[PDB]
Amino acid sequence: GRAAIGAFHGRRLACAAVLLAELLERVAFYGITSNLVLFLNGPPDWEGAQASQALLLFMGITYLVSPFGGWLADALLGKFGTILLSMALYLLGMLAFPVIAAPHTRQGLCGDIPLYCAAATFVGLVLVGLGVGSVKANITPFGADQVKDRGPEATRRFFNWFYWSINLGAILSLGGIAYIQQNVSFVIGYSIPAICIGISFMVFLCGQSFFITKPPDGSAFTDMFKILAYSCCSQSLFEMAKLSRGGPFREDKVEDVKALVKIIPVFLALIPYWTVYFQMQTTYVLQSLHLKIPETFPAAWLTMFDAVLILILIPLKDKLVDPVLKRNGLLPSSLKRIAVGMFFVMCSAFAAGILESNRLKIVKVKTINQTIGNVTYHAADMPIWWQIPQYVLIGFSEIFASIAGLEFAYSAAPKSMQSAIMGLFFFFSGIGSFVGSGLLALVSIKEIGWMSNHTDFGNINGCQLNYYFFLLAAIQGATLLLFLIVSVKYDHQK
Amino acid sequence: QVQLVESGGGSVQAGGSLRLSCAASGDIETIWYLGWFRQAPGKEREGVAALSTVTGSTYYADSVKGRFTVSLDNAKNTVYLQMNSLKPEDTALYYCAAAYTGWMAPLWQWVYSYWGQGTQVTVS
Amino acid sequence: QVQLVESGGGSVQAGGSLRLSCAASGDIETIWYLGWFRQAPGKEREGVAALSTVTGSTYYADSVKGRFTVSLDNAKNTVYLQMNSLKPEDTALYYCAAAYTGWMAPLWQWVYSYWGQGTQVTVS
Repeated sequence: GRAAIGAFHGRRLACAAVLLAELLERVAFYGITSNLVLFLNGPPDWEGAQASQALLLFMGITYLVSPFGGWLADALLGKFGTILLSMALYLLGMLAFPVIAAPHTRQGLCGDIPLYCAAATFVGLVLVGLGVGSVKANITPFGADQVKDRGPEATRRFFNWFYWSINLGAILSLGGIAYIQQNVSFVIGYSIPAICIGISFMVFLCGQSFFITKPPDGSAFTDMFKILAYSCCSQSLFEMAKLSRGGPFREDKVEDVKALVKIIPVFLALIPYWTVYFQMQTTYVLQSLHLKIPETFPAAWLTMFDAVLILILIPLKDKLVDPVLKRNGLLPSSLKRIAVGMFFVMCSAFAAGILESNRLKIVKVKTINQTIGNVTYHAADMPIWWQIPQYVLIGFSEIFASIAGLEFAYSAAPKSMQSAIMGLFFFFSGIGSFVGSGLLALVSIKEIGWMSNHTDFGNINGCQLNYYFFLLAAIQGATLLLFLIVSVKYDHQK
Repeated sequence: QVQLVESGGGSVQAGGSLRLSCAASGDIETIWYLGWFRQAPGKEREGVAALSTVTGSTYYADSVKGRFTVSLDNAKNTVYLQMNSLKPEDTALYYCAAAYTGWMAPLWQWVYSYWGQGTQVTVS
Repeated sequence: QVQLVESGGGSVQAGGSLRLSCAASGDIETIWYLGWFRQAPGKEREGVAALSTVTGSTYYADSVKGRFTVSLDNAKNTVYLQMNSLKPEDTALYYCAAAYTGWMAPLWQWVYSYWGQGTQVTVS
């Protein structure tokens, strides 16, 4: 991959470009995702339900185009060619929003003023939805291939600093751009995300000589499908396909097929992990609005509570906790780090159950009204800083489980399908988000009504969020027991 | 530490051409720029050509631009310098040097750290 | 890159039988399906039967079921199309083709890539 001379400098300019093209591809994803519903409910007039459904369709495309944005990378174009293609759409879609916001050109694109603009928003969102679902499956294996020459020790040290750079785009975008959008303007606010992705396309292209790339091999999939047809239409059942067993196929080819049959059961065991992890991202923010916020205030800053620890725990975990666990033989595998990470998610949901339970006690005595993001909430008279204990326990769960889920998906996939297997990883995380979104509605049915009284921008004091968190912990203690069963069988047969 | 050995030097008449070779050894995974320097008697040492081992983007001096070629052989870890239509003025000792960081002013000697014995070329 | 050689063409009367064979010269691998297409003069092309080289499943056209048989011979690498109870409506030109993908449609003509010269068969 790299010549002997100058190797050290050739993998610091190949990991500086990949890590500086994920900080800028991410600072332009929270620029559009963060203050979207607020933007649409402006003087010029979507409703509460309509505005959100554009932010739920936009995310749906992001998860559902990863596996198909990976198959395209390992069959036709390759990881480098397809990332440049994706960032072209990502930029092309991102140019609709500045035009829509600007009163000068808003009429031309949206159309005649209603003396709305649904056509330009969806064409803008779909293209951005395609760009972020295909860049997100091809930069993660492409980044870690630069340093793979130095063994698994160097691959792990990459995903530590590839996840500290994605979380440095949340703090930079949810903090900087969000403030500019609400207060300064929306033409300026939505123009920085379009410029940021412009630089990412150029920095990635300019560093074309540092990267080490491999030509696509389309015959990997064509053979793989045939193996399935032969086995299903005719010891694991894939053994027959080998020549040694009388089948008409090679030996190593059948090995790749048997590698996908074993990886898949592990991914299906993480759907309960994502479900009880995207619900704590959403329900926590609802709880914070109902606590005494210290004495406008963008509603985005309430979301970066946990992306300011992952910014200060990874440097600590990458220089003080990793080496200590290395010299001692204590936790080498990657499916043993995930099972540890799924334990702090259990204690985090349970921790927030006690905080909420006492909070409902206070409101019955007295409440203090406050306004956040132009609406009013009946917050309790308890400081928001009581919510630190439930966010630290999530700072330790996005270090053992988010950074070890990527490492396992990459290091346990055939070398001919390393983008279609990170693509699936990010598609089974979508199945996780939408399973939970259905779980919230179920528990909010008239029969149970633990959150029936809740509505858009609605008070939750009448609701009972206390019981909901305990349910998240219960469904997270069950999966932890299950994931140990499947994890043990995977390593045993490995 | 790194070590360099020059070779290919000699004495030729006007219009000659030589392929100076300068092999490198040691921990050769931390070398960014390689170059060649001329030091005529009574004059301060001056650069001739420089090369990058990570991108291949060469460099040259206006004094000798258009007639010198510098390349690398990753297989042999050796750099070859070619001179076309030599002149008596260029007659002087030559060196090859490495540098762990030289992306600014690669032709200035103070950037480089490692150095070799050097070779002498005579043109008349 | 792949070429198919036809053979066995001929003409017979009503109630006769024939054994058509179409050989192949391209890569034995990289081929998933083989099919036979019958097209009368000045008439739209239509498919007769298809055969898969990995499973062996046969998809005989609904309009010619029960009167034509197709088999594969790996040793000879040349498929055969046995025919019986020939009728005048079968009088037409015949084509054999391969493809790199047939899990979509085994009979639709808009899938096969490589084609052959074809052979004319007349039934009186």
